[PDB]
Amino acid sequence: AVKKFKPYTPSRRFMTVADFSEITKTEPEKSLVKPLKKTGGRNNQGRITVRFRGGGHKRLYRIIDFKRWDKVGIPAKVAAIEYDPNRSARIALLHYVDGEKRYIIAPDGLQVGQQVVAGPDAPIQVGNALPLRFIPVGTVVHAVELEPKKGAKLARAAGTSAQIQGREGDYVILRLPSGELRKVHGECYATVGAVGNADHKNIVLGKAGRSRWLGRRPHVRGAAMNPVDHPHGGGEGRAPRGRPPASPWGWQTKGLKTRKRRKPSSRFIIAR
Amino acid sequence: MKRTWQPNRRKRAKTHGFRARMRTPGGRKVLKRRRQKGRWRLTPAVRKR
RNA sequence: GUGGGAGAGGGUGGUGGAAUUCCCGGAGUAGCGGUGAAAUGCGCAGAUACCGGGAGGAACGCCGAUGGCGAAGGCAGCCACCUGGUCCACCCGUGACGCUGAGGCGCGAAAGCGUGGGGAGCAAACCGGAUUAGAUACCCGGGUAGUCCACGCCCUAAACG
RNA sequence: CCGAGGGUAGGGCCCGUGACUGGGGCGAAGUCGUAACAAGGUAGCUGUACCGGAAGGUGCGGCUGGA
RNA sequence: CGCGGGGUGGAGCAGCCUGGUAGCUCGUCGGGCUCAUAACCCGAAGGUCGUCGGUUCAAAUCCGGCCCCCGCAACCA
RNA sequence: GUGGUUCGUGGAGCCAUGGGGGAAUCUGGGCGGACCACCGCCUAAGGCUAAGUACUCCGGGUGACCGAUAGCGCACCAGUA
RNA sequence: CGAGCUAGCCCUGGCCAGGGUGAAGCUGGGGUGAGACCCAGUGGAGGCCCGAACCGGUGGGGGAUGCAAACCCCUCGGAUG
RNA sequence: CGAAUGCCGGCAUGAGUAACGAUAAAGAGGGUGAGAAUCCCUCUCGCCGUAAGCCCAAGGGUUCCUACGCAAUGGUCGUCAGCGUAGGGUUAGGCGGGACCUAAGGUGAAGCCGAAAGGCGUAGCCGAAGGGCAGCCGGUUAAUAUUCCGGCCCUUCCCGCAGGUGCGAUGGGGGGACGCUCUAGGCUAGGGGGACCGGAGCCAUGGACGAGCCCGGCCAGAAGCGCAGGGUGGGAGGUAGGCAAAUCCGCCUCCCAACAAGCUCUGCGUGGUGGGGAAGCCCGUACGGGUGACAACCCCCCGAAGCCAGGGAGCCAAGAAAAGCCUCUAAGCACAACCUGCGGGAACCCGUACCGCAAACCGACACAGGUGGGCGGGUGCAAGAGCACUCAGGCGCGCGGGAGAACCCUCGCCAAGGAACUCUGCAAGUUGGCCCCGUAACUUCGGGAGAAGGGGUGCUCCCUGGGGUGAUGAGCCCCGGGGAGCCGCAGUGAACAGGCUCUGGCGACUGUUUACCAAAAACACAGCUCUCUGCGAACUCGUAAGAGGAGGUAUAGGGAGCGACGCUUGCCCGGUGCCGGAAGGUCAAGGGGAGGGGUGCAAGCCCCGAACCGAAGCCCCGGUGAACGGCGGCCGUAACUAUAACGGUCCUAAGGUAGCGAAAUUCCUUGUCGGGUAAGUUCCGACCUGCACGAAAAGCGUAACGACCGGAGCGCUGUCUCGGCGAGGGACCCGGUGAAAUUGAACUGGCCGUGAAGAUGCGGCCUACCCGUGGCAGGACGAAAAGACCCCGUGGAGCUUUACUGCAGC
RNA sequence: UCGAUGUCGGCUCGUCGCAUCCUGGGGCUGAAGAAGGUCCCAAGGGUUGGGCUGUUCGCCCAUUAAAGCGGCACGCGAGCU
Ligand SMILES: [Mg+2]
Ligand SMILES: [Mg+2]
Ligand SMILES: [Mg+2]
Ligand SMILES: [Mg+2]
Ligand SMILES: [Mg+2]
Ligand SMILES: [Mg+2]
Ligand SMILES: [Mg+2]
Ligand SMILES: [Mg+2]
Ligand SMILES: [Mg+2]
Ligand SMILES: [Mg+2]
Ligand SMILES: [Mg+2]
Ligand SMILES: [Mg+2]
Ligand SMILES: [Mg+2]
Ligand SMILES: [Mg+2]
Ligand SMILES: [Mg+2]
Ligand SMILES: [Mg+2]
Ligand SMILES: [Mg+2]
Ligand SMILES: [Mg+2]
Ligand SMILES: [Mg+2]
Ligand SMILES: [Mg+2]
Ligand SMILES: [Mg+2]
Ligand SMILES: [Mg+2]
Ligand SMILES: [Mg+2]
Ligand SMILES: [Mg+2]
Ligand SMILES: [Mg+2]
Ligand SMILES: [Mg+2]
Ligand SMILES: [Mg+2]
Ligand SMILES: [Mg+2]
Ligand SMILES: [Mg+2]
Ligand SMILES: [Mg+2]
Ligand SMILES: [Mg+2]
Ligand SMILES: [Mg+2]
Ligand SMILES: [Mg+2]
Ligand SMILES: [Mg+2]
Ligand SMILES: [Mg+2]
Ligand SMILES: [Mg+2]
Ligand SMILES: [Mg+2]
Ligand SMILES: [Mg+2]
Ligand SMILES: [Mg+2]
Ligand SMILES: [Mg+2]
Ligand SMILES: [Mg+2]
Ligand SMILES: [Mg+2]
Ligand SMILES: [Mg+2]
Ligand SMILES: [Mg+2]
Ligand SMILES: [Mg+2]
Ligand SMILES: [Mg+2]
Ligand SMILES: [Mg+2]
Ligand SMILES: [Mg+2]
Ligand SMILES: [Mg+2]
Ligand SMILES: [Mg+2]
Ligand SMILES: [Mg+2]
Ligand SMILES: [Mg+2]
Ligand SMILES: [Mg+2]
Ligand SMILES: [Mg+2]
Ligand SMILES: [Mg+2]
Ligand SMILES: [Mg+2]
Ligand SMILES: [Mg+2]
Ligand SMILES: [Mg+2]
Ligand SMILES: [Mg+2]
Ligand SMILES: [Mg+2]
Ligand SMILES: [Mg+2]
Ligand SMILES: [Mg+2]
Ligand SMILES: [Mg+2]
Ligand SMILES: [Mg+2]
Ligand SMILES: [Mg+2]
Ligand SMILES: [Mg+2]
Ligand SMILES: [Mg+2]
Ligand SMILES: [Mg+2]
Ligand SMILES: [Mg+2]
Ligand SMILES: [Mg+2]
Ligand SMILES: [Mg+2]
Ligand SMILES: [Mg+2]
Ligand SMILES: [Mg+2]
Ligand SMILES: [Mg+2]
Ligand SMILES: [Mg+2]
Ligand SMILES: [Mg+2]
Ligand SMILES: [Mg+2]
Ligand SMILES: [Mg+2]
Ligand SMILES: [Mg+2]
Ligand SMILES: [Mg+2]
Ligand SMILES: [Mg+2]
Ligand SMILES: [Mg+2]
Ligand SMILES: [Mg+2]
Ligand SMILES: [Mg+2]
Ligand SMILES: [Mg+2]
Ligand SMILES: [Mg+2]
Ligand SMILES: [Mg+2]
Ligand SMILES: [Mg+2]
Ligand SMILES: [Mg+2]
Ligand SMILES: [Mg+2]
Ligand SMILES: [Mg+2]
Ligand SMILES: [Mg+2]
Ligand SMILES: [Mg+2]
Ligand SMILES: [Mg+2]
Ligand SMILES: [Mg+2]
Ligand SMILES: [Mg+2]
Ligand SMILES: [Mg+2]
Ligand SMILES: [Mg+2]
Ligand SMILES: [Mg+2]
Ligand SMILES: [Mg+2]
Ligand SMILES: [Mg+2]
Ligand SMILES: [Mg+2]
Ligand SMILES: [Mg+2]
Ligand SMILES: [Mg+2]
Ligand SMILES: [Mg+2]
Ligand SMILES: [Mg+2]
Ligand SMILES: [Mg+2]
Ligand SMILES: [Mg+2]
Ligand SMILES: [Mg+2]
Ligand SMILES: [Mg+2]
Ligand SMILES: [Mg+2]
Ligand SMILES: [Mg+2]
Ligand SMILES: [Mg+2]
Ligand SMILES: [Mg+2]
Ligand SMILES: [Mg+2]
Ligand SMILES: [Mg+2]
Ligand SMILES: [Mg+2]
Ligand SMILES: [Mg+2]
Ligand SMILES: [Mg+2]
Ligand SMILES: [Mg+2]
Ligand SMILES: [Mg+2]
Ligand SMILES: [Mg+2]
Ligand SMILES: [Mg+2]
Ligand SMILES: [Mg+2]
Ligand SMILES: [Mg+2]
Ligand SMILES: [Mg+2]
Ligand SMILES: [Mg+2]
Ligand SMILES: [Mg+2]
Repeated sequence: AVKKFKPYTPSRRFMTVADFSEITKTEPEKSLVKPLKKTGGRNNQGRITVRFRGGGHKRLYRIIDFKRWDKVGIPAKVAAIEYDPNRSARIALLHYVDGEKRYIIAPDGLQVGQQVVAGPDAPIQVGNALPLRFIPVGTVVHAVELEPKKGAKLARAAGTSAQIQGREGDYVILRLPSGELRKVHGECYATVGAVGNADHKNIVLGKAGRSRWLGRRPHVRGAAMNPVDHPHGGGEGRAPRGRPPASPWGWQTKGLKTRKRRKPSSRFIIAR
Repeated sequence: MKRTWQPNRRKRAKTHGFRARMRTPGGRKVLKRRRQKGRWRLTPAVRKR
């Protein structure tokens, strides 16, 4: 989708909005299973650690289910599909037959009315979740766990997905939304299908405000400020850095790798 | 234009208050000295009810 | 109409080996590549040559033919689904409802453009090596848009019988 | 009231004109290379796209006006 | 005015700083191949080294004086 | 690796130690300025211990000390206005 | 010791007269094979428009031991973000 | 002590000078009084009036009220006061705060961390203009009142009786409970009219004894009705989730509704009864009191932004929590308890005065400044919180009187010209609101656009079509059209109310910034691109524990540059940086001991110490520029001259492409040619010889936007020729109060000399009676600041880097 | 003169020198006349309006009897911009 606009105001011409057709007549969220008071704040205890944040629409947290072995075997019916301000993926709310309700990040396909479930059993269909081993090599899938019982963590962004590649001992090779081939443990669930609402990468914010709404204040270039507060700074009419591009704190930012070398997680990785 | 003193009872006891100064090691010393110097008033005289 | 027939005609989805390139494991050295001849180039940090495993993309050998189909462009591994045209027999039905077609309207290789994906081989531009008086070329080694896909544009051709 | 004509103002069309610039034509015997015609010494021609002092080159696809 | 760089056969460049020995590409001349010109092949010629001085036995080469040439600085007021 | 000592790595011991190795019970251990030999001195890794020394919010004495611009910031309702 | 000025941010409350302009989406009619699309009427968008409060502080002028250690008059910018 | 721009204190000078804090404005009579422009009174006048009037909040803390008072405080006066002395004055179960709750944030048992002091921290507490929660209207005081009193109306507790029910939790669930903008229906507040009703009155000056002028025609109100609207389905089986249990909730499943039909709950009428009550006239106030009055206390019309409120429609950025309240159960208990009536008793603490856009708060001051929320009437102007006048209510701004010079400020007008003014139309003018005609290039199809340029605009009569409320009608009120005619110089007759265009530069655009000299072409910005980060992420803070990132997960997050959009972004990896290289070469600790030394008679004990093995870094090998950067010189050549498509040669890592170019970059320079002018160092279009453009420190464009900057034309003008008058506030004069910086001391003249080279002061001559007031600024190297540039001092700070040396971090 | 002497231009107000731009007088002329050249005497008065530039300055435009050079802290900021 992606709503468009006629130019009746510069900016609201290039501006592009999402299409909330996929939003089952829902909107008002569900008390109980979410929401919780969401403590918004751009800095830690005192100081500001991440810069340029703050401001932007008030938000309510939708406490989603990111570990599904909670209900192994208990099937549930997908009730609605709603908007979640805390993420890029739309989310689906679903009523188990157990009578319990919980939200799930909604996969592309999954339609309201559908029945979905989790566990070793589970049929390989959009929405169902199973330990990685039991999933057919090659099938795509989202909401992966990295270590058994620790909760989903990979491919959860709007319309992202990972594809299974092979098996190898108690591990199974994956291919993350980034292109890295990772070795994940067999016992990590991963609900099947891709995340959906993949038009998300196409929304043209539009104006200055639009960014402000999502809570992101203006970002000033180092080049603009002085030597006192950033490498690229001073002296006359602009300047060409004058040294290898660096961050406010001073480490190179055009090429310098960061992953800490001797990490134990190294051996389970294979790509880029 | 607007100036720098905008009186506020709450802020004043809340900041230069007595329990305020007792709470920290530096403030307790603030008291010591003032006590040791004589000062009729150890801390500002906030008021009302 | 009834009943049959051929076909790479169109769309969508799914799928099979062959080979190429990269990757790792093996084992093996002293050269491989390349041309008219050579050099660039690749290689004792282990190349080329062989075995095994893996990834991925594109094109689909033999069948293939001077063949079939399509209105033109064009269309080829294999499977299913949805679909158009089309020839035959039976002479059953309507009963002149026909031809053409300014304009409009859709279609329309390749290259090009847009936003997103993909990217193996090839490959403008470009980089070296030869060749020449000089080569911005023909040859050689590299190599990016592109070629591939989705939606959207563009409307050209020796769109040629 | 209307009203020739006059006046204010903005458009349409058409002709002359202008530093300078893009191409085109013509101008017996100036410069540079040789692309085409013989297989033209790289078959050519092409729509197109990039590049080159210039003819041009090369990329993708088509054609016989060639093998 | 000041700083440093440079004048070499016809053209463009080496040659010095560690003084004795001028080298390269082109061009020019004679000869070949071609019907002829170019290419290509065979041979040959050409340099008071910007000038006036001395330094040494000996100066393109070391050192001062001028003749042009090129580049850099001419700031605070 | 360092601190302490006069000791700034110096021939740098002794006394404290963060790190790592890691003993012995008198024929056992330390020290006497690298080290070794004699010759000597001491007995580490538990603790307590008066008096002699410091100071002066406070009390009394004395001043070749001040005398209200001095002497404490204040002689006086000052850490006050 | 200070964020009772000022800068950001967090929590929770308020404020924005009155006018213009009229997006999408609807409904209707046109159109077609079904469309795209076109008309109306409707609707009421927007870091839109005019301009008070409210927030600024553009040009000039006065003030310059001032009314004022930044002020006054005229004039001007934003004014549902 | 004579000087230190010395310290402290006192007193001079300027000086009776400048001032007396908004140009809203005063006059007179009468009082009082020792003494009035300045106090009381009254009469007249002027100012505000979406306030300069009321009402809350903060803050202030006696300022409130009374009497008695002027020495000081008042910018003069003062009998007055916000001042001095003293006495009084602030009434609450219902308004606000607490014995209710929770947000950020604080705190903090547990837990963790830290040389110490301390840092962190789920549970619990605290934290308020948020949620919850029971009061309306009048009367009284010199001063308080939703507090006192009157009428009416509510709330919890406790103890009784009288009934009902399994009652019962800090535990389960429900609810409370939420954005923006646009909105409906009906109400209320509030406002207009009235021939009707109620009133003391009044014919003024030529007319009017009249549906005449004037004044007012309400307010609260329990139950119960009535009119609006808000909420919510009822049964019944089945259950494995709501961390125990539930009959409640959730989820299947059948019934009946699908409606508000029924319960509720709000507000809004009406309601027993209760209270108000104008002008004007009489009074005595500092003010209110009495008559009016047995007051009347009714019909329409406008109507909210407020109420019904958890109303609805849309949209995207997707919009607190906890308690009260309802229900469900556990222990316990079921002679308890809790529910509904009904009585009777109990209801604490603190705030209440007054100021509160201001003389009581913030600004040293009775300071033209600043300060959150609510009410803010009428008329006309298209509308309004705009504007002009005026309600109620509050004011005339705590120095006056005259004068009527210069000059200043603020304002008005002007002959002829109209930009000649000037750095520049700077300023001032013109133009302005509304309705209707009519509008270009360009363009991203919206815009440009209020383009431009034009007409209409008052009042009277006639005729006529729509709405609303009433009933399909009167009235009442809102909108339309036509037709005649009237008067002015002029009809948005006063106030509020764009000058317009053409063409460059820059940045897309709304936005932001140097609080107190810079609002821009600067920052920001959507958008692009590079690059890091697989999650106990990267990165940032912190010694840590921690925390942000993020309760996110590659369509996400950190860093960097460019900056909408269009068309594009060419070459060099030689140096630097980053990336990729299980080879090497070097390389520290440590491994290793060939071998040498010191002592011992010795066994021993003590030092050195070579091969060799030893990382990361570096060297070396590759790659990468939307990484740091860079992107040539000299000669020759065309059948006119000229010039070079062609060539040679030297050096590069490669040798600037497109596109732009005398530019926001052009030194020479006003390059040269065209355009604009009578004339054009600027501007505009060209040319290219680019001192010294050029492709993400982006190149060249661009509709639109702009308090940006340049050029130009129209229009209009006191900008100017070139001034002139007038106005008001000062200046001037008298009375009252009365500063300041400065100052070696002063009996302080010109010329020409002279001197440390710029003389009132030394020289000669010249002039020159003593002392003032208004003026002008040439001088006193006038005042103000131990010069802010310059240099010096082995002075200091901020910044940079392949300067030296450390340090954190890796 | 650095315990401060404000600095280019414009403007307003002027004053002075004369090595005179005009007009007054004159000698010589290669001065027929007219209009010129050139010198000598003479400052008494006059010595314009625009275009461009911050400009001094110059360059032009339309005139003029002429469109003089200089000094006065590149006169003049307790007078202005
Ligand atoms: Mg909730
Ligand atoms: Mg803290
Ligand atoms: Mg930025
Ligand atoms: Mg800066
Ligand atoms: Mg820096
Ligand atoms: Mg038949
Ligand atoms: Mg017939
Ligand atoms: Mg046909
Ligand atoms: Mg096509
Ligand atoms: Mg194609
Ligand atoms: Mg994109
Ligand atoms: Mg290739
Ligand atoms: Mg050749
Ligand atoms: Mg090739
Ligand atoms: Mg053909
Ligand atoms: Mg023309
Ligand atoms: Mg031409
Ligand atoms: Mg030729
Ligand atoms: Mg040829
Ligand atoms: Mg060819
Ligand atoms: Mg081609
Ligand atoms: Mg030491
Ligand atoms: Mg020892
Ligand atoms: Mg000893
Ligand atoms: Mg010894
Ligand atoms: Mg001893
Ligand atoms: Mg002791
Ligand atoms: Mg004393
Ligand atoms: Mg004395
Ligand atoms: Mg519409
Ligand atoms: Mg609107
Ligand atoms: Mg707006
Ligand atoms: Mg300003
Ligand atoms: Mg506005
Ligand atoms: Mg002395
Ligand atoms: Mg003194
Ligand atoms: Mg005086
Ligand atoms: Mg005077
Ligand atoms: Mg005076
Ligand atoms: Mg006054
Ligand atoms: Mg008296
Ligand atoms: Mg008035
Ligand atoms: Mg008092
Ligand atoms: Mg009083
Ligand atoms: Mg009195
Ligand atoms: Mg007085
Ligand atoms: Mg005063
Ligand atoms: Mg008093
Ligand atoms: Mg109590
Ligand atoms: Mg509490
Ligand atoms: Mg609490
Ligand atoms: Mg704490
Ligand atoms: Mg509260
Ligand atoms: Mg209450
Ligand atoms: Mg009162
Ligand atoms: Mg119960
Ligand atoms: Mg409960
Ligand atoms: Mg609850
Ligand atoms: Mg009469
Ligand atoms: Mg009532
Ligand atoms: Mg349970
Ligand atoms: Mg009465
Ligand atoms: Mg609602
Ligand atoms: Mg609680
Ligand atoms: Mg009170
Ligand atoms: Mg009160
Ligand atoms: Mg107010
Ligand atoms: Mg006053
Ligand atoms: Mg005031
Ligand atoms: Mg205000
Ligand atoms: Mg109102
Ligand atoms: Mg109006
Ligand atoms: Mg007003
Ligand atoms: Mg005039
Ligand atoms: Mg006139
Ligand atoms: Mg005119
Ligand atoms: Mg002019
Ligand atoms: Mg002038
Ligand atoms: Mg101008
Ligand atoms: Mg102006
Ligand atoms: Mg302009
Ligand atoms: Mg801008
Ligand atoms: Mg400023
Ligand atoms: Mg500001
Ligand atoms: Mg601005
Ligand atoms: Mg974390
Ligand atoms: Mg912190
Ligand atoms: Mg978080
Ligand atoms: Mg990123
Ligand atoms: Mg930039
Ligand atoms: Mg920029
Ligand atoms: Mg580039
Ligand atoms: Mg490199
Ligand atoms: Mg490079
Ligand atoms: Mg390299
Ligand atoms: Mg490396
Ligand atoms: Mg190494
Ligand atoms: Mg140029
Ligand atoms: Mg001209
Ligand atoms: Mg010109
Ligand atoms: Mg330049
Ligand atoms: Mg540039
Ligand atoms: Mg660049
Ligand atoms: Mg730019
Ligand atoms: Mg702006
Ligand atoms: Mg004037
Ligand atoms: Mg006057
Ligand atoms: Mg006087
Ligand atoms: Mg005298
Ligand atoms: Mg003198
Ligand atoms: Mg004397
Ligand atoms: Mg004298
Ligand atoms: Mg003077
Ligand atoms: Mg001075
Ligand atoms: Mg000094
Ligand atoms: Mg300087
Ligand atoms: Mg030094
Ligand atoms: Mg001096
Ligand atoms: Mg000086
Ligand atoms: Mg002085
Ligand atoms: Mg003569
Ligand atoms: Mg003379
Ligand atoms: Mg002009
Ligand atoms: Mg003069
Ligand atoms: Mg001079
Ligand atoms: Mg000068
Ligand atoms: Mg001067
Ligand atoms: Mg002076």
